Order: sequence, then C-alpha cells, then structure tokens
Amino acid sequence: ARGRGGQVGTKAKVSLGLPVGAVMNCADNSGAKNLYTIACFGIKGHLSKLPSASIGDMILCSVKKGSPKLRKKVLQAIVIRQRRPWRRRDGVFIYFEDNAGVIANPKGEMKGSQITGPVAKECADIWPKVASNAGSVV
Amino acid sequence: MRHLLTEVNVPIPDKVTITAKQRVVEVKGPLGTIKRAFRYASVDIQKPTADNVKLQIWQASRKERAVLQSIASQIKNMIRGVTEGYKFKMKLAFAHFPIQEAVAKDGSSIEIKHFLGEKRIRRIQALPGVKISRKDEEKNTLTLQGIDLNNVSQTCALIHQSCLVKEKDIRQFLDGIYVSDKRLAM
Amino acid sequence: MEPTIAALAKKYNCEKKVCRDCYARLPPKATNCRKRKCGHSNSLRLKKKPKE
Amino acid sequence: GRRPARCYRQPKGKPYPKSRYNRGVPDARIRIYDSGRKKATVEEFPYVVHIVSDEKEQITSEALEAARIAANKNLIKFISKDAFHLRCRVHPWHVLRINKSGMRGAFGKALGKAARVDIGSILFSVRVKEPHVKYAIDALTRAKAKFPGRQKVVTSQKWGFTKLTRAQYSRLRNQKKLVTDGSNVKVIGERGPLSRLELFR
RNA sequence: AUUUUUGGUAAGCAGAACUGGCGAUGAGGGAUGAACCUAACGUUGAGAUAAGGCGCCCAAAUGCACGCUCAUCAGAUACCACAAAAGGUGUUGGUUCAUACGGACAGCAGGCCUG
RNA sequence: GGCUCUUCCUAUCAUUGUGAAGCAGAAUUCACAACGUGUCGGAUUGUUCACCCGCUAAUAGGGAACGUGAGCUGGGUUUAGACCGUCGUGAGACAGGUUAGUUUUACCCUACUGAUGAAACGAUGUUGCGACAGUAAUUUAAGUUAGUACGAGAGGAACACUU
Ligand SMILES: [Mg+2]
Ligand SMILES: [Mg+2]
Ligand SMILES: [Mg+2]
Ligand SMILES: [Mg+2]
Ligand SMILES: [Mg+2]
Ligand SMILES: [Mg+2]
Ligand SMILES: [Mg+2]
Ligand SMILES: [Mg+2]
Ligand SMILES: [Mg+2]
Ligand SMILES: [Mg+2]
Ligand SMILES: [Mg+2]
Ligand SMILES: [Mg+2]
Ligand SMILES: [Mg+2]
Ligand SMILES: [Mg+2]
Ligand SMILES: [Mg+2]
Ligand SMILES: [Mg+2]
Ligand SMILES: [Mg+2]
Ligand SMILES: [Mg+2]
Ligand SMILES: [Mg+2]
Ligand SMILES: [Mg+2]
Ligand SMILES: [Mg+2]
Ligand SMILES: [Mg+2]
Ligand SMILES: [Mg+2]
Ligand SMILES: [Mg+2]
Ligand SMILES: [Mg+2]
Ligand SMILES: [Mg+2]
Ligand SMILES: [Mg+2]
Ligand SMILES: [Zn+2]
Repeated sequence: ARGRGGQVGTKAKVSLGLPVGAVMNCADNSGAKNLYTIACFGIKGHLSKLPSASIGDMILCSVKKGSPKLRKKVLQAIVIRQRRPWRRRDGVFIYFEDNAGVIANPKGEMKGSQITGPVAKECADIWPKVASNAGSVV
Repeated sequence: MRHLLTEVNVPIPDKVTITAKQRVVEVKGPLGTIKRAFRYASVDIQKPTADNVKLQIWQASRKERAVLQSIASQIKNMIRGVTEGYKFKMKLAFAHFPIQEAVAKDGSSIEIKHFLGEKRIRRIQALPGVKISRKDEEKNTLTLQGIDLNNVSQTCALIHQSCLVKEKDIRQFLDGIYVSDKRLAM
Repeated sequence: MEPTIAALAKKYNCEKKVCRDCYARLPPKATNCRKRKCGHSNSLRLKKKPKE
Repeated sequence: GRRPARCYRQPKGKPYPKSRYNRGVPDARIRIYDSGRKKATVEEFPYVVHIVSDEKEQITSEALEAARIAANKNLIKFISKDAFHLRCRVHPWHVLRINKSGMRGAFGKALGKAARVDIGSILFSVRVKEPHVKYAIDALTRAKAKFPGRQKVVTSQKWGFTKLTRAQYSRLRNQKKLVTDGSNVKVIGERGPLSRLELFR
C-alpha cells in the first residue's frame, strides 16, 4: 500500500529544486518540523543523476526534527513551496523563501489540519486535500 | 522414381468456353469471364475441346506431380465458378457489445464498429468481383457473392480476421465475424 | 450468447489441436505439425477445452 | 553428486573386480536379478524377449537397477506378475575409481560398480506366453531408454530361457526326452548308465 | 605418427612397447602449417608419372555415363577442427506380413452388410 | 576494485508482434521472431560478491588480455617502521588482526579525432547529381475508453481519440 493515488491530473513542468537529501520545512501541524528527502516518485534516471522533486511532487522522506513518534520511520510528503525559481505560463519566474512540504498518506490525504504559509498553485490542481487545507494559494 | 506421364481430365459443360494460350487459362460462362496465369509450372495444358481439357506433365518427380491435380482443381473452380457462382454467409457473433455494420452500395466495402465495444473503426475493402450484402431478414449475417472462389473466400477471410480478439482467453470471448456457410451455388 | 453461434465461434477457436513442440495450433484430427521448427512432430494434444 | 555416466562409458581399463586386492569397494545398486513368477515351468512361458546391447560399453549398476525397476513396473501393471519371468543376464563386476595435492599419485578409491558389456551381449531376458509378447517387447524398449547409447530388442525362436529351438523342444516333448527343472530343461542321451533310465525302477 | 598400452572424468596431460619419423630436411600434395600423403635434394633439357587434381582464382574435362539430394540454418570427405541420446506422413530404395472386378483402400451413400 | 568510454553476445529483465495454460477479468507462468532501444539513486564493505532502503517499463546474465594504471585512483594485496595474539630457546614466522608507507616517459609508427592539400582528359568560378559510409529516437503517464467488458463477489482490461 503506497504511491501517489490521489493526484487529480498532470503536474506542470517545474525546475527540479529538491534533489535527494534535500531537507525542507514541514508546514503541517503533524508535529514534524522538517522532511529529509529520500526518493521522489516516477523517476528513472541517468547514471549518477540525483533524483529530484519540485513543487507538486510526492516525495518519500523521513522526519529529522519533530515528535519522536514521527521520526525514525519512512513517510510520504507533498512539496508545497520551493526556493528554486521555476517559470509559469506568463514567462515570469517565481520562488518562495523556504522549501516546504506536507506529510501525506499515499492516497493524497494529509495527516494534519492547518498548513503554515502559502501553497503554490501547482500543488493545488494536483492535490485537492492539500488545496482544501491551504490558507492561501499562490 | 520420376514419373513418366500424368494426366488430368477437366469436363466442360453447357454454356462454357475455355482458352489455353501459353499456360494462361480463360473461362467464359453465363455469369462472366475469369482468367488465371499458370506460368509458374512446367505443365502442358492441352487445347480444350468443348467436351474436355487435358492436362499433362512429363518426366516428373513426386513434388511436380501434385501441381497437376492442383492446377486442374483450380480450373474446376473457374468453371463451376462461371456456371453457378459462389456465395458465402458469415454469421456476426457477439456476446455483449452488438457489432455494428455499414456496407456500401457497391457492395465493395464494409465498416465494422463497436466490436467488443472498441472505439476503433474497422475498414475492409472487398476483392474485385466480390459483393457484400445484408438484408433485414438476415438475422445478423453477411453475404459475399462472386464468380471467383478465391476473391470471395479471401474477402470473407480479411473480414473474419480483422476482428480477431487479442490479449485475452480466446475460448471464452469468441466475439468475431465467422463464416457460417461456404461454397453456396448462387 | 446464442449457442447456435457459440457453436461456430467455438469451432473456430477451441476446436483445434496444439503442437507439444512448437506450440502451433494445428487443425483438429490432424496427424502432423506444419511448422519447420519441430520437423512436423507426432506428439500433439487437443487445445485444452474451456470449462462447463 | 555422482559423476556423469559419460565418464565411465568407454572401457579404457583392464577389469577391476572386487578382490582381495580391493578394499572398501561399495555395493551395487542392483541386488535382485529376477522378477515375476520365478516358479514357472518351461512349459508355462515359451517365448523370450531379449534386450541385446548393440554397443561395447560399461553400464553402471545404478543404470541397471533403473532399467530393471522400470521394465518390472511396466510388465507387472500391464499384464500380471504371474505372466512374466524377468531376468537380468548381466552383472556389474567392474569397479570404477575416482581420484578425489595435484596428481602426485592418482590411483583412486572405489567409486562404484559397472557391468562390462560387449556388442551382442544380452542384457535382459523375459519369458512369456504369445498373447503377451508385444507387452514385453514394449517394456523392454522402455528400459532401453534407461541405458547408455544403443541397445536393441529381439524375439528368440528358442524356448523360454532354454537352449532348445521350439521345434527341438516340441519333438523332445513328444518323444518323452525332456526333464523339467524350472526355467531349465534337461535332455536324455544314450550315454547314461542304465541305473538311471526310468524303466529299471 | 600407426598399432599396443598404464594413471587419469579428461587434456595440445603424465607414463611405457615395436617400427618409423621430426629434431638433423628440402620438393609436390592436405588453402595454411615440424613429425600426414607422394616421395629424399649435384648444375640442365625432354618425356612419362606418384600423392593430389582438371568451373574460375590454377596446370588439366564446365568430358562421357549412373544412382540419390532442395535446406526461410543444404552440401562439399583421411590425419583436420568436433557432435550425441531423440525425432519427421520430405524423398528414394529394400525387408516382412496383408487387400482387390467372388470390386478392395478412401469418400459419399444407404439400410455388419449393401450401392 | 571502482571511476570513465566503446563495442560485441543472447542462455531476453523491460519494450514490439505472436503461439500455449490448471489463460473469466486482473495478475502470472511456458514458448516463438527478436537487442532495435533501455536496464537507475543510497546505507555497510577496498571490495567481485552479499544484504538492506528506494524509484522504475524493467531495475536481464555475459564478452572484449577475469576490456579499460605512459586514463586516473591506490582503499585492498605484497618491501623496508611499529603494535597485539599464536608459534619458536632464538634469529624470526603466520596461509591471523592493527597502523604509517613513491603510482615515472609520448615529440616515433600505426589507430582514431579533427585540419590543409600537389597533380591527368585546357584554366577557373557558380549551380547540382550521389556511389558509398554513418544514422536516431526509445519509453512512460494522464484524460477518455469506464466501475465498462469479465466476474457470485472481491476485483478489474483493451483499440480508437486527446494531452
Ligand atoms: Mg544527514
Ligand atoms: Mg556513479
Ligand atoms: Mg498471448
Ligand atoms: Mg489475462
Ligand atoms: Mg523435436
Ligand atoms: Mg592392422
Ligand atoms: Mg606423452
Ligand atoms: Mg607398427
Ligand atoms: Mg611405418
Ligand atoms: Mg637440439
Ligand atoms: Mg621429410
Ligand atoms: Mg622437367
Ligand atoms: Mg555437365
Ligand atoms: Mg532466443
Ligand atoms: Mg524448462
Ligand atoms: Mg556510492
Ligand atoms: Mg584486468
Ligand atoms: Mg611492513
Ligand atoms: Mg614464547
Ligand atoms: Mg601480517
Ligand atoms: Mg619519444
Ligand atoms: Mg585522418
Ligand atoms: Mg573544363
Ligand atoms: Mg570546378
Ligand atoms: Mg561543388
Ligand atoms: Mg545505408
Ligand atoms: Mg489510459
Ligand atoms: Zn511443431
């Protein structure tokens, strides 16, 4: 029982900003502060090409700082904000000031209620529960 | 070993006319004219008499000998073909999804849609001399008529085959268009 | 559907013979295999009939 | 694992029996050479089917028991134990060796026993009644498949396991010249001391 | 190396016997190449050969007669560069038992028999 | 041994088209034409191997002087320093652990990559032909098909079209 099943469509092209090992903020109230990036789904690489995730992706991660109940296990998360500038159909490039993610079950459900900070557009279309829990969506 | 002489005798009946030139056989009857080219065998095709046609092969080996009777039989088919034609009936078989059919006025083409519920369009163009027909009373059948056995049997084939079911147990599914009746005389 | 027809299909589909060697489906009631790989081998079986 | 039979197939050696020069030669997996109804009379099983090794080779005892067990199961099931006498003519006398630092001396311990067979030596013999000849011929052929290379199957016109031709056998029947022990028949000559012949009882 | 041989699963392995040979040896043939086949060498011309060849590379038969063979993996030969158990309604021979106008086989027929 | 790179094998892991099943569907297994293309990111270990964490259509098995040191690297192995253990009276020894311990030369020929280029049927431009050589795209997912066919139920496809 794994994967991204609750994704609602195609995810747009975003410059991949979070390779493996990347540690990002965790914006949910799950009680985990951060997410250590282990893999990213749907990737077959080239030799020695680091697996990379971006806004909207579903990663496989672990919790480095947070509730002792959460760390030491392998969880899935969904990237919300990234600091790596990507580009949108208007030609403008954007970025947030942090790298943020929300722990989720493979079905696309969040474990948590409030999501701290804004969530990127590119995450909403893909993940309606995440979108539901957004305070703001840019 | 090598066989000396082998012959086969083809009868020619009322209203049939036959022509052998350099292995090229022509047969004209009431229903039309059919021609076939035998240039590939060393056989002797004797000048036909309105009664008969004699086929001979000389200094032959077992493999060669068979070509005789087979060319002969092909002739039998040309003849019978121009006397009484050839008609086939193909039953159109489906379990759940009804096979939908559109046949042109020439009778020269068939469209098959909705096979196993597939959204694809099947196109089959009938061979020369072959006419396809479906009536109100046909009870889900097709009818292919023509003078030349080959073109008709082959058209039936192309049809049956266009609809072969794939990537599933063939013995349970069994959807398809199959030949119910072969070698009918009209 | 329509056993009158099921007959037909089943005769086109389940009613053949299979080569214990090249796997080809040969005509029922036939003695030999028509495929070069086995040299027309003797041993053949009935294509396994469906269930009841 | 046991070394492949193709190693010992050809008889390259001079014969190595289990002798007082051989220590710790093992046994042979074929211990019993007779199956079926052994008690039968020459009269009861007239016809013989023989497996004759066509080749010159060394057959492993294990191979023997193989072909044998096989032929037995076949015969017993398809006719009846009562209806066949199955005899293994050949015995596995020859001992194979196997050399198990380097080559310093290669003389090996005893691996197993084999029977040394020459072209035309009878391997198996079955005696049966006419109705069953085919079945015998059948199972023997199958046992031929448990065997190295070529062997052939044959029907003898002699009587059972006897040296007599069925004709001689019949004439000697008629004339009361025959004495019966099991598979064996004895013939009576003019050379015998009269204290034997039945008449001076 | 031929034949005979022992140890060894085996080896272009390790050992022995008789006669040679190769080493110490060229020439023609095995395309090629120590120990195979012919054949043993002074300088040179002719003729006829051995081994092996004669469609072209290549001297010399696309000679003249027989049988057998079609490969959607043909075949093409001593030592030599490997193939086995097992299979084929491909084709041709041969072996042993059978049928047939007191009409067979097969097919279609028809009621084992019958057209 | 790894790194780098190229090519070959097929006893095919995946992808293409099929045959077979104790093939309902889904999944799976056996076989055929077949390498054309692909066959990944990290823990520990000098490692080949092994074992785990993962993604993936798949995470196939091999060859090329156990491919590849004037291409690197030098962790392992195998000099000279030194520790322990065991052995030896000893000097010393381990097919047992530890720790420190140099990696030279290309300007030649070829090879390959690129670059000029004399000269025949007169010279010199411009526009072309094209022998031959090399070739390249391979997959995946989503929508729709559709909660559909099949199936008692659980479950659960495909072709076409579109991105
Ligand atoms: Mg860390
Ligand atoms: Mg790497
Ligand atoms: Mg299939
Ligand atoms: Mg299936
Ligand atoms: Mg076979
Ligand atoms: Mg001799
Ligand atoms: Mg020697
Ligand atoms: Mg000698
Ligand atoms: Mg000699
Ligand atoms: Mg010397
Ligand atoms: Mg010499
Ligand atoms: Mg001369
Ligand atoms: Mg000629
Ligand atoms: Mg293969
Ligand atoms: Mg197998
Ligand atoms: Mg690494
Ligand atoms: Mg190396
Ligand atoms: Mg040291
Ligand atoms: Mg001491
Ligand atoms: Mg040491
Ligand atoms: Mg220099
Ligand atoms: Mg160059
Ligand atoms: Mg000019
Ligand atoms: Mg010019
Ligand atoms: Mg130019
Ligand atoms: Mg080309
Ligand atoms: Mg889809
Ligand atoms: Zn076959």
